[PDB]
Amino acid sequence: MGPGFDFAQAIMKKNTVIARTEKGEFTMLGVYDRVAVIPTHASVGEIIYINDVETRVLDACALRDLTDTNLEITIVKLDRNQKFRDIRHFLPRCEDDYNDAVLSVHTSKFPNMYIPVGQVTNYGFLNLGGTPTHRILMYNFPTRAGQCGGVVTTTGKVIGIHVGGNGAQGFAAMLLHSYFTD
Ligand SMILES: CNc1ccccc1S(C)(=O)=O
Repeated sequence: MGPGFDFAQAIMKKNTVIARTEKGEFTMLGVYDRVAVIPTHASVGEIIYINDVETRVLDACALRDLTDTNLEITIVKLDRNQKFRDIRHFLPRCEDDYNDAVLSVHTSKFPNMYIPVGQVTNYGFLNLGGTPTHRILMYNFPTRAGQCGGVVTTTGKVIGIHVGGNGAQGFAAMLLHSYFTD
């Protein structure tokens, strides 16, 4: 409807796949080459389904900060025959707050879904499903089940992936450029 939705759509149409694990269907953001991200609670194993195609997982790393605290991001390298468009230049370098974000989801259940979530706070610490978690972004939107892995963007930046909510607020794990240096 506006330039926020324009940038979100541009990311969704080229840099997302539908990922299916034994824990459900997730929006999955492809970042560069065959490297993608997904919430760690997706529990990626040796095989994952990508757009309903059986795909070998070449590597999967559940990220933690240097305090050894959960970040709720898993970086997956996929045995896919095609590279993602490289979007690492849209990732923030530092932890920050943002104005006017969009949460975008694409699954069987929620195709072509875009939500204007408004202001995004650097929330920091969250007890997420009982697990201490750092680098959390918060937005005042009542997100539900089905949105995990959704991409959080501003104009020009990809800032996070949706990992949970409390019925009133939604929570995203930060994406930082430093996670994807090769
Ligand atoms: C994904 N949530 C959803 C889905 C269908 C209808 C309404 C909603 S909402 C975000 O407005 O509570």
